Amino acid sequence: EEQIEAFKSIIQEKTSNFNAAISLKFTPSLHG
Amino acid sequence: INDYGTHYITSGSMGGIYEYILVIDKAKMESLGITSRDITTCFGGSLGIQ
Ligand SMILES: *[C@@H]1O[C@H](CO)[C@@H](O)[C@H](O)[C@H]1NC(C)=O
Repeated sequence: EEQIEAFKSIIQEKTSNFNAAISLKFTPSLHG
Repeated sequence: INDYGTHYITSGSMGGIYEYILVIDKAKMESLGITSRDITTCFGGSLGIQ
């Protein structure tokens, strides 16, 4: 009698996030 | 010699013979191997200047 078994499992994940919060406000009539 | 043999009978027993033999051989070999490895890397950076 002969018997053999083989199991394999692989999982891959890669997150990514990139904020950008930049504001401009200027007032010395003139306004910005 | 070939016609009359190399030896002759001087004595013995004329009875029956019963020889029983029960040879049994059994072998079993098992080998199991499991290997699992997991890795995780997580890194982030925030830089703000105003
Ligand atoms: C934005 O900033 C927050 C807090 O620092 C962070 O958790 C997030 O991963 C960033 N990126 C996004 C929301 O896409």
